[PDB]
Amino acid sequence: QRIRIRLKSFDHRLIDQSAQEIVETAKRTGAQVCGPIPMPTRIERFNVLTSPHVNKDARDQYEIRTYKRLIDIVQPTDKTVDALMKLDLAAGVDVQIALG
Amino acid sequence: PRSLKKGPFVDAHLFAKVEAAVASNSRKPIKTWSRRSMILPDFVGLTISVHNGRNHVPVIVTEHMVGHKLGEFAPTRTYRGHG
Amino acid sequence: GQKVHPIGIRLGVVKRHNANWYANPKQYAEYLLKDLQVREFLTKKLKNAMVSNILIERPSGAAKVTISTARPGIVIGKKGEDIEKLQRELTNIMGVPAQVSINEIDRPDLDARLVAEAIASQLEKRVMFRRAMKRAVQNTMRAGAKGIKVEVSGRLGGAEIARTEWYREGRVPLHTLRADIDYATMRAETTYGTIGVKVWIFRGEILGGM
Amino acid sequence: ATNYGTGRRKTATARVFLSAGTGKLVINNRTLEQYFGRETARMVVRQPLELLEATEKYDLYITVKGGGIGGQAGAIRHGITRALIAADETLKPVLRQAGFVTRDAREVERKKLGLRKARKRPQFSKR
Amino acid sequence: ARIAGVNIPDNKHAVISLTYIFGIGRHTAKNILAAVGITETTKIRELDDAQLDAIRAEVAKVPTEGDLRREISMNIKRLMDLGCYRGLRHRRSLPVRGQRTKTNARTRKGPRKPI
Amino acid sequence: AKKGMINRELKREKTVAKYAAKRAELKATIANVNASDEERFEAMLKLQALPRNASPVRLRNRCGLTGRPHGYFRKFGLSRNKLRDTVMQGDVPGVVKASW
Amino acid sequence: RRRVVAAREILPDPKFSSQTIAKFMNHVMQDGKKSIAESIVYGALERVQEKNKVDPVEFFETTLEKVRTALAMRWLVDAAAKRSEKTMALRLAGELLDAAEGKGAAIKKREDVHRMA
RNA sequence: GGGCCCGCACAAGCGGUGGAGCAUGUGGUUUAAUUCGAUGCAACGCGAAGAACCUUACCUGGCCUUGACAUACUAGAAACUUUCCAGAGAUGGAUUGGUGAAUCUAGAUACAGGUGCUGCAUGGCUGUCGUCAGCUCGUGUCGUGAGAUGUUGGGUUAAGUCCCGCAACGAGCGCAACCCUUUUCCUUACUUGCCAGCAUUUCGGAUGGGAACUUUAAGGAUACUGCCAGUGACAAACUGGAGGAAGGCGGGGACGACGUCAAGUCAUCAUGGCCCUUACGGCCAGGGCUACACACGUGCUACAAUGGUCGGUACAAAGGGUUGCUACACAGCGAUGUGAUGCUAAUCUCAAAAAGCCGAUCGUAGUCCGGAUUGGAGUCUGCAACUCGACUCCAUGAAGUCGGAAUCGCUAGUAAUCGCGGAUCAGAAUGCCGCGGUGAAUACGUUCCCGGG
RNA sequence: GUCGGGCUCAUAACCCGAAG
RNA sequence: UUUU
Ligand SMILES: [Mg+2]
Ligand SMILES: [Mg+2]
Ligand SMILES: [Mg+2]
Ligand SMILES: [Mg+2]
Ligand SMILES: [Mg+2]
Ligand SMILES: [Mg+2]
Ligand SMILES: [Mg+2]
Ligand SMILES: [Mg+2]
Ligand SMILES: [Mg+2]
Ligand SMILES: [Mg+2]
Ligand SMILES: [Mg+2]
Ligand SMILES: [Mg+2]
Ligand SMILES: [Mg+2]
Ligand SMILES: [Mg+2]
Ligand SMILES: [Mg+2]
Ligand SMILES: [Mg+2]
Ligand SMILES: [Mg+2]
Ligand SMILES: [Mg+2]
Ligand SMILES: [Mg+2]
Ligand SMILES: [Mg+2]
Ligand SMILES: [Mg+2]
Ligand SMILES: [Mg+2]
Ligand SMILES: [Mg+2]
Ligand SMILES: [Mg+2]
Repeated sequence: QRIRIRLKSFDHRLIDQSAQEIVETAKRTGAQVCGPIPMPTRIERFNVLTSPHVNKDARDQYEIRTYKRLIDIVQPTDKTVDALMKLDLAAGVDVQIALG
Repeated sequence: PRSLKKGPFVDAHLFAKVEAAVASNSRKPIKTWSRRSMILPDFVGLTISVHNGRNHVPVIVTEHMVGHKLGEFAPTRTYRGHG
Repeated sequence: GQKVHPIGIRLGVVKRHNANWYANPKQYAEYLLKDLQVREFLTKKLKNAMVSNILIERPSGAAKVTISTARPGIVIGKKGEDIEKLQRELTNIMGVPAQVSINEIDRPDLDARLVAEAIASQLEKRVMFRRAMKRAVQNTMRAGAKGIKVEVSGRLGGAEIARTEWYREGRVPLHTLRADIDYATMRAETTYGTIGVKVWIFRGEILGGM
Repeated sequence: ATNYGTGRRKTATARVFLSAGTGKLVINNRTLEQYFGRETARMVVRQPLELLEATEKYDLYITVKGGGIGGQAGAIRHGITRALIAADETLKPVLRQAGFVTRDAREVERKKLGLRKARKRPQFSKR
Repeated sequence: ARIAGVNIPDNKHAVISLTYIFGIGRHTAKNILAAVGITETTKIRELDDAQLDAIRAEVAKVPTEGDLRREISMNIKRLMDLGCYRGLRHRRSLPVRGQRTKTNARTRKGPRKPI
Repeated sequence: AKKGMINRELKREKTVAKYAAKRAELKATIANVNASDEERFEAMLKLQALPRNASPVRLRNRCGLTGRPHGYFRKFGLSRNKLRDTVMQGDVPGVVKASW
Repeated sequence: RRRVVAAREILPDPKFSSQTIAKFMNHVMQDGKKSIAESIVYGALERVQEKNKVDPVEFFETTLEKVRTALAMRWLVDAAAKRSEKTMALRLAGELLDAAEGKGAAIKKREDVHRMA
């Protein structure tokens, strides 16, 4: 079969190293990686009034970004699904492993 | 206006009171805070005292007041002039 | 006036966040409000100790909290009754098996939280504010900091009109974003009201970014 | 004999493929007059090939996306000169003097917090 | 050229000139001209005196100047006499559809008054 | 906010959660077509005969910590005053000050 | 401002390669509707081309110094509108042929200055 | 009280406000109440990123009393879950199952509760001068000494920026730089995005395929007066030109020194003091915050021909979607309704961009301009649109023909003009915060007006 | 003269408009 | 030109 791995995170320094630590770990136990494709980033923004009572033009502008990376493993062996599922990954990364 | 596929809206306690009064041909006014119920063709004849914020104003239902809301016949704000 | 907060202005520059987890936009609020409770409970459950930072992570539907205290012996007690009962308390709030890690602070005179807490606990025993300020400034510059500022505000000395008094030793470059700077605020509950302590500690620049 | 150029103007791209042939053009599977109803966008598109006096020695296959009429016309012009100086670098001085080599980097300036539109502030009043 | 007791302009397209009758808009004029079978760009000047009769027949089927004016002026009287909120707002000549009166009601109230 | 307002909100959403299933199935019976018209009229009667506080239209979003009814953000569950404080000190994951 | 500044240069119009023509149609444009402006001026020029055959870029700059530059080009764009002739491309191409033969609307408008000169 | 310098401060230009109608905040007045706060610049589309009930603080009536909520005490009962009657509801009564921790009930003392007062008792947070260029220290020197010098003087700069003279020599915080985004290129990455070259085509990148190009998004390179000429004090800096995508700070943001105004906020929160405690606390239904002789601030729409209407036909960016967004089909003039498909999204969808281009018509009229106000008939959200919602259809068709004295914004992808999206939110934007399309005119200068050094 | 608007941190002079 |  095939494996698609989707990674979502608020930190891209973290998502990069999670992706490039999954890719080489797969490359060791076989071959056929299809690269960490970068999907476009979601950016949502907020305006927050910084004064307790009345000052409209005095606001702090905040931002949060969601990063998404895509990895495909096309023809995996019988020792790669375990070498993947036997892997601990640091906090702040959501990993979705799907077959179709 | 309310959608015609839902029908007219009348409160349930007010409808019970009206139907109870119509069967005994009573003349006592019906006191109510409803003010948002529609005037049904059955109400015609009765005397209803509707709240207006501070008092209950008496209203005599006429054959032309059918289809309005009760609170249309009890104004809430007081005004005479400015000079 | 109206300076920016020294920590939040450099949160993707030279400072990490104190919370490290991901959540779908419909689960974000529950998580946020569940760990704000953990902080607001731990800050008083460990008041006699010298806690300075609390880090919250959620690895794989779990909960990990690192408490960086200056005296772990009290937050642990005998080996097997404080870290083992705290965890049974942090699950009733997080709703998930919690874990508690300890990060002992060496040199607890270079984190602004502990300096501010000490100055406040002195001010709440009727010590002259200038004595306490000068003592702290002198005692942090020996530990190796490249600069420290202290600020105290509000009805000083039991007076009737409030004023602010600050003291500095060294460099404290606040407009340099690659300069790492610790910052803290604390409240002193005196017989006459509230007194506010602010501490800036400068420990050098950061070269390399993130 | 197929050279390639790319030209940005504001948010347009203009992939341009230049080759030898008679003088024929297509923009997005559409002749030049079918594409630009603005009659002065056509004479922005046709500027570099008529500067060198050639106008008839090259086939042009163009695609473009993003931006508006003027944006896409200037993008196509930029791409055409970049596909031209790829064939013969000798032409780069001349095409520089007419100002076709420079990328116009002017963009729309963001709106600002507390202003009407990026430089326009609300109406002031005393007393 | 004279329909519904009104003199309508003669050097004008028919769909434009038929709207000079009180009670006929543009949609109603389109409906009338289509039902009778006349194009909208025809001037009233270019109409035979035998088409104007079918136009008058079709116009008679909808309410026009006097009938409609009286129809409008009777509903307002009924409202004012029944004594609901709208009748009261009509007696006092103030907005009946919920607008603000602290400012901006000068179309119901008219020219301003000094003090 | 006062301490009676927060208990009023708790009261209201408790009652909303109690009457969720019944109100939903009455709403479904009403919007049906293959049922009797007397069916879909008695359903209307029983629907508007519930307590007023069983309707989610009477719920007002308040700050999770203090209880402020204004300046609410759905993504966070806090109002602007506490949002500024908890963001600027680093306790909200992913959020930074925004510059275009 | 308070120190010094320079002026801005204009790309000459793409059809007749003139700079004065570009500067003239920049005074006629409003709200950034340059299609309308170039339609108007190009129509005026291709009108005066078919009547009294003469090169347009030459006739235009010949009639400009009859009225003189910015303030000259303002009187033309003004007095051509307050005319009630037809579409603007035709009551602009009307004041040009008027002012060439010494008319009174924009040509003899500046004469009022020569009296008070 | 004098002198110099700077900034859309004036001057030059372009477009507005003051005039009309409507939206919105304020004052006043009215009211049972029209809840409270913000008053030159720096209050007046401000707290409020959204008052039908709720919100809600206000008014009228009906109700409770250790309480809606906490802690410590005693006695009884698993919490929990059905059916009904009265009542506007709060609230009382009756019924059905269920069998030491949690969990309700009853009683009782300390107490709880207070958006009640003081921002002139305060913490925290903010405005303002103002992104203005200043505020200091250690030595070494002068004045018995408090102190001075440094930091003042000639130029230059966005700048206490730099050079030069100088009893000063250095150093710190401010300025700049480090951070974000845009403009050129390079490397890794090749799907859900791409289609140059092959074939296949039901003409649809659609499908074999391809990894070029666009793009997506992570890391690098590049600009420094480096090169040429002059000006300039052996100077700093300035003027020109060659390359280069770009040239002298390339464009924009974030970042707001020491301090001023007893500036704003006890109604976000915390807090010293004072005050209420069968009420200044708590729970309900209805009303009010939407009133209307009037005055002001901020906006929107127009007064038309560079335009209105009708038919045809092009070109975006950025955002949102599972209690949600909906291809498509049918019904209706339409708002919408029913069915039914895809989508947890570079995949499906909002979604049509609009101004533009080509054609016809209107021919300067209070009009085929303008859309206020009113009558009639509907749709949707919601327990409910009377007071007091938004939208659709038919009819009606005000004022208004460019606005007195005066006054405002703007120095370039800016002003002007044209559409698109979101936060709040069941519903309710002409406000607020963003996104792209088209795309100008002007700057001789510093006497004058305003603020600052 | 009065009432409204303008200039002023405020006020008057002054300016604009209106009613009589 | 009156007052701070
Ligand atoms: Mg724009
Ligand atoms: Mg942009
Ligand atoms: Mg004014
Ligand atoms: Mg008519
Ligand atoms: Mg409180
Ligand atoms: Mg609500
Ligand atoms: Mg400027
Ligand atoms: Mg001026
Ligand atoms: Mg108060
Ligand atoms: Mg504003
Ligand atoms: Mg008791
Ligand atoms: Mg104060
Ligand atoms: Mg304060
Ligand atoms: Mg310096
Ligand atoms: Mg800086
Ligand atoms: Mg004060
Ligand atoms: Mg006050
Ligand atoms: Mg207090
Ligand atoms: Mg109420
Ligand atoms: Mg209000
Ligand atoms: Mg019209
Ligand atoms: Mg008139
Ligand atoms: Mg001055
Ligand atoms: Mg200076």
